[PDB]
Amino acid sequence: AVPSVQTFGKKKSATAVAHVKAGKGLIKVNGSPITLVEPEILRFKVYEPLLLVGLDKFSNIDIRVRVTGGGHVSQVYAIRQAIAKGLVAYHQKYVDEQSKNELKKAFTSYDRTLLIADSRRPEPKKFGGKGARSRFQKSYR
Amino acid sequence: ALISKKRKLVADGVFYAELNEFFTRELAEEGYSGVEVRVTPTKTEVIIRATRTQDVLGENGRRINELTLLVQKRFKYAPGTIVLYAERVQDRGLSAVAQAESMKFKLLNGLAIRRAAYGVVRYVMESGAKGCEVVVSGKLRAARAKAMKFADGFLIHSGQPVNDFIDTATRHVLMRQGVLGIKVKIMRDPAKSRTGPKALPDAVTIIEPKEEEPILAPSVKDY
Amino acid sequence: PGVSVRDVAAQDFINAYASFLQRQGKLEVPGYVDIVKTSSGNEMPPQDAEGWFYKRAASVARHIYMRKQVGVGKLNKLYGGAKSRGVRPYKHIDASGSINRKVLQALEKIGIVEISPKGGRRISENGQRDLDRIAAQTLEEDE
Amino acid sequence: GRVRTKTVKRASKALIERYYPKLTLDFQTNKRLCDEIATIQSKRLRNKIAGYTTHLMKRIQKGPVRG
Amino acid sequence: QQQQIIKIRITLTSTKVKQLENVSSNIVKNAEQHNLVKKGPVRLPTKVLKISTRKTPNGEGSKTWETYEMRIHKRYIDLEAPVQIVKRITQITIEPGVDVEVVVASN
RNA sequence: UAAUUGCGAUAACGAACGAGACCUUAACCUACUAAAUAGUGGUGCUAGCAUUUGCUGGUUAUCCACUUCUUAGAGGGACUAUCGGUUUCAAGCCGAUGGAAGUUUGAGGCAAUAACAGGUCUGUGAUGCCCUUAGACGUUCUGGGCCGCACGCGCGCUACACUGACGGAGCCAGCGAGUCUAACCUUGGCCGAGAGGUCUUGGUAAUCUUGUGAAACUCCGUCGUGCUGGGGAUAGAGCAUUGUA
Repeated sequence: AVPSVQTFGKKKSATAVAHVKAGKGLIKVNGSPITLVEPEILRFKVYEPLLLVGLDKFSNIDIRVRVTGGGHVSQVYAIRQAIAKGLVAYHQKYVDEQSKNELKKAFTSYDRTLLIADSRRPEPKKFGGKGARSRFQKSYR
Repeated sequence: ALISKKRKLVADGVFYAELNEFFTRELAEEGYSGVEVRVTPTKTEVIIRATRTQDVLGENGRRINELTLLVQKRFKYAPGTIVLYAERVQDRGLSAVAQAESMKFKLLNGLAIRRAAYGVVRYVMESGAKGCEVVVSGKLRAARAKAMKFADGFLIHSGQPVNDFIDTATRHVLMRQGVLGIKVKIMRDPAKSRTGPKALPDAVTIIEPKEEEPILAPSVKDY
Repeated sequence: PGVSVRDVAAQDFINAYASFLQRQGKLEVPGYVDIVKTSSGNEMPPQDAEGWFYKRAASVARHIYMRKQVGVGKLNKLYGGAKSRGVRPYKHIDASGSINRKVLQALEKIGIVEISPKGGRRISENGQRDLDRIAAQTLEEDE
Repeated sequence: GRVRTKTVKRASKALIERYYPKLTLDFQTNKRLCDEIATIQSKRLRNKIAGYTTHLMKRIQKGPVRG
Repeated sequence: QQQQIIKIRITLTSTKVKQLENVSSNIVKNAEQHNLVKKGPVRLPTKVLKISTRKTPNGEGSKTWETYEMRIHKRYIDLEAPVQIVKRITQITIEPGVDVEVVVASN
């Protein structure tokens, strides 16, 4: 058997856990599920990628994260990569890898640099100034 | 929820800070070098480092016992916990503070400045460091103000990987004319360091190639 | 036949609880309502002149079941309003304690929340009952 | 910008000048070869030198160079 | 009746970790010597000690600043073993740190 | 080119400091493998949309396993790496790329010789000189002022709703902070619209405060065309806290 696989990272205000243990299809991130979530305000990011793969896609995948995080837009940007991971992993290790790779090559130009390593952060604040790069105004004579 | 540790991890710092400051203040005539302390069960393994250990030892009870009693009463330990004992110095000519106090005495005993000044750096380069310099501020005549200096060998300053093998010794002297300040920063060899990064980042070395082989057909012999 | 795993909605739930508890009149409001300013950091008092107590009751009920524990300090700090503090940068400041104390006492008199270990109080066995049979199915048939 | 200093070119010269006939054009293989051979304390130079070495190897393969 | 169970938490004061690896190797060896079940060490986040100050005796002139930090780490390990082997680290092979601190910690 | 960074005929040759090299932080590995401090599964399962044992409170030696939720304790991180143009065709430089990245991968630290009559005798208990040392410029206790204002000068918050509030929905994630010569964090209960008296894990911090529980932002109704949820300068009463005052 396998106790736990490894994967984790840091969103702009959320973190990730390798708690994707064995399930039977359903997907729920305990804060914005697929079934009973109802935001009906900004669903473009879920209308975009779920076109020609299948709508149910509940076979043997289940994102079951005990902990949680996020802010006001980190959550939408986190469920974005969550559904990306779900779609790719549902076809990688269960449905045929032919289906996975053809679906990926179809969805080539839809991962807006979603495969990069986590290196997107703001900058620290430089001293002697008000903002980050901004500097205080001088006192000429 | 029983939650405090920065109150004591910094006490560990300020402890030997104050101690080595007091030692630099008191142990002048010896030519002091420094300390090193380790924490163990009911015995703080403390060591001082010295070049004239016989003087500070005295007649096995002239100074060490009273130093132990001083450090005892400073904190109210149990007499028997602390254990203050000296230790011989390796590379005696390399202790920057030692050479600084040496030059201090060579100045205060009434000797010409430049003679002993180049003498001590010649001596340490003979001992075999990588390089060293010396600078002295203040005045050396009925004059305004000057800053004499000189060096030999090679010197580097600066970046991150200089701090490991560069030394520092900035000291003062209170003469009849006015306060003067000397500074020395001896740079020791990198190869004989035996601790930490040996080679410089600038440095680089390439091992030698292999051996040569003529044609040598497979086999035609009697066996 | 009961509450699902996570059946939830927002403003419809709030208005439903409000209009449902309006015609009951079993809240037993204290009496000093509609004089307070809701916080020590409000710009002006409420303008409805009749309500908002019910709305805050519905609000706290809209996550007494969503979350395990609860706290009066947490409920105040949730909407510790921003003070228009004169010629000064604004700052958030905690809400009124009396309003939350009294609405919590009224909810306890009704029997929704009960003192319990692991911090203060907790949604009651009446909450278990109503998410089982009565309030779950009532909200199902109402929406 | 993408410009090299003294010591990298010096190391490249002294490296090829005793190991011409090895170190294939692949940059990762050049990396592993220089790691096996030399001991470059500057761990970033250990990877920087490989690019210039393979560049000079491409140059000599195209044709002779000066010096 | 010897060979008991304690699940004792023992403290230690240092900052490096190679001594901890040596101690774990030694206790794993002594536990394998008489088939005793091991226990993993403690693990915690790092830390930083910010002290913002000026770079001048008097505050005239420029407005530079300075900060520096530390990373000292006392540790404590949770070992399941009896007293006769708990007391062996400070005795057998004395080196800087490879010791044992007497303390009760099982409730 | 970031450059005394390199190419180069060269009365130059061979070396040093600076540059650079270097350290810190934002970085992935299905690992060497780690922590009842995040806590994890089959939780044996127990009260919760049923002929959907997975979780909601949790079983404080609940399993074989522990990092899978932080981390480095480490180590490999991944460089002009290919095409075009482009100059003794060598330095070097712009586009196309698959991709951790492609002004130096971003930013910070580290700083050359020679100087300034630059600031600091008010950090010194570091001092050369003179002054004071018994009617004290030494030190200590009571009270004022350093916040005083006819007038100018230099930072910074509020302001001219229409792109401005009230009841609510996100309180979730982020670098900090807290004692055996005892006063720091506040949890739910009570009257409290600024404090106050409770008992709580609290003084060797992923454990408790804060699950690091802010506002910014949007809509259900009420708010309008100004001097109304743009104004709050300047003043008058009252309830209070800290501190000997």
